[PDB]
Amino acid sequence: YNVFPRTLKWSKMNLTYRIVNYTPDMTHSEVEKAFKKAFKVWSDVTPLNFTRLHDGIADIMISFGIKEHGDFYPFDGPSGLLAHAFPPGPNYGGDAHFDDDETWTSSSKGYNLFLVAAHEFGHSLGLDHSKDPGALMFPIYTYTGKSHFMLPDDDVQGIQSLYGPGDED
Ligand SMILES: Cc1cccc(CNC(=O)c2cc(C(=O)NCc3cccc(C)c3)ncn2)c1
Ligand SMILES: [Ca+2]
Ligand SMILES: [Ca+2]
Ligand SMILES: [Zn+2]
Ligand SMILES: [Zn+2]
Repeated sequence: YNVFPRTLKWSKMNLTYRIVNYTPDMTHSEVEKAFKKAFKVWSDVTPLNFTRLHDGIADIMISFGIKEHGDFYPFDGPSGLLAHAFPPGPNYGGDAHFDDDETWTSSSKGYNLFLVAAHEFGHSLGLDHSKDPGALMFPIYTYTGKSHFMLPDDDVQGIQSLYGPGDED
């Protein structure tokens, strides 16, 4: 027999993702690079593997949309909500949605796609919000302006509590 796991998490280390559509704001290459780097943020500190699918059903379906887009969390035009992701689970679980009424960038203007994606994928993997103002999972977008990204310890401790550290070196 089997009882449901203690925490909400993926039961397999091999996860797949699919970029269903693209924002008008960035080139396909820029968007793909941003998401690849965002997934690497988490795979670098766990035993998780992320493989991209170009079609079909992936564990983490990524899409850009506006207003009503297929769930109970409609977006709201420019400003306000910017993105959301569902926790691990069947069907829409793990999916990540980005509000295309927002401005997405690979720089410091508007919302840095990589940064927001890293945050959203945290949710896709089982992390909720943190009270640490400097954590990636803090609820409010707080771009620091640093030239290099380093996953804050609070997030490292959080994701490893769910999946283990994988290779520690
Ligand atoms: C090369 C490079 C690229 C990008 C960023 C950096 C520097 N790092 C940061 O600026 C940073 C920001 C955040 C943060 O703002 N977290 C909260 C949050 C994030 C997204 C979405 C929501 C809703 C809330 N957490 C950790 N680090 C360097
Ligand atoms: Ca919005
Ligand atoms: Ca899914
Ligand atoms: Zn949605
Ligand atoms: Zn969040």
